[PDB]
Amino acid sequence: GTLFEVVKLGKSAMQSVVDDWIESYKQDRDIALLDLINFFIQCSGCRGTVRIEMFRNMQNAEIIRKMTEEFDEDSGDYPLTMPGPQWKKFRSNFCEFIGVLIRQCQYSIIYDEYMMDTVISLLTGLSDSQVRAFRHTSTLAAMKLMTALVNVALNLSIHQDNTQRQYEAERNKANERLELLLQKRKELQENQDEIENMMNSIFKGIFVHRYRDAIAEIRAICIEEIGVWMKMYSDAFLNDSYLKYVGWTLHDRQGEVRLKCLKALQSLYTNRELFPKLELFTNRFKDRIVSMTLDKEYDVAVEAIRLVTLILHGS
Repeated sequence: GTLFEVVKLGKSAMQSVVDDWIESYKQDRDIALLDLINFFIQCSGCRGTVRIEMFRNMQNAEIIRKMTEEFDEDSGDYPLTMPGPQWKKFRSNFCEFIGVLIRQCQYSIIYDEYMMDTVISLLTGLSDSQVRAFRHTSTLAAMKLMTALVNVALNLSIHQDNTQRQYEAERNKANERLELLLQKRKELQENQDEIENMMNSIFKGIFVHRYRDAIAEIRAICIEEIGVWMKMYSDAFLNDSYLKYVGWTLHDRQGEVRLKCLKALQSLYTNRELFPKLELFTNRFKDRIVSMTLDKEYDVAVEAIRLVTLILHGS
C-alpha cells in the first residue's frame, strides 16, 4: 500500500514472493504447484518447462526424464556453480526462499497432503538423476527443506507447551474451553507426527543416498545440514545410527568434506548436555579424529584441533 505501511512491514525479497505464491495456491493448487515444480527445474539450469497437462497426467519419473532431455549437452555449469556476478546471491536467495516458503505455510498449507507430497516426491526423483545439476539443486533444496521442517517442529513444541499450560490452568478451575484445549493438544501432536513423516521421507529418500554422492560439494551439503539437525533436534537426529554417517564421512578424500564433518561435530561437543549421547561415537572414531589434527590440509587440521580441545574440555 502506502510508503509507510510498506516500510513499517518491511517484507524481505523472499517473503514477498512467497506470500504471492501462497495466494496463488489458494486460488488454484495445481497451477501454483506447477510454478513451484518449474522453479526447481529452472534453478537447475534446465531450459525445459513442465505443462499443466503433464503435471496432471504424468508421474514424476516421466516428467523428470522429459526434462532431462532439455539440457545443454556441452555445458555442465548451472546456477549453483556459476561464478557471478548475477549468481553471487542466488544460492543465498534459493536457500532463503525454501525456509520462508515453509515458514509461511507451516500453519495450514503444509498439512494439506498435497503441497508437501508434491515437493518431496519431485526433489526425491531429481536427487537420483544422472544429471549433476539436478542432484545438486534438489539435494540442497531438500536439506534446507528438512531444516525448515525442524523449525516447524520447534515452533510446534512451543505451541504444545503453551496449550499444555493453558489446559492445566483451565483444568484447575468440563466446559467448552477445556474440550477445545484438549482438541488443540491432540491436533498439535498430530501435526508433529505428520512433520516427522515428512522428515523421514527426506532422510531415507535423499540424505542416505546423497551423503556419499560422487560430487564433493553434494557430500559437503549433506554433512553440514545433518549437523544442523543434530544440534537443533537432538532427540530425533542425534543417535548412533545417524552419527555413523558423520563418522564414516570423516574418512572423505576431499578436504572440504572433512572440514564440514569437524565443524558439525564441534557444535555437538560444545554442548555439555549432549556429551552422554556422544560417548559411544567418541570411542568408535577417536583414532580418526585425533589423526586429523595433523591433516594434510591446514584448514582441516585446525578444526580437528578445535574439536579435540572441545572433547577434552567436555570430559
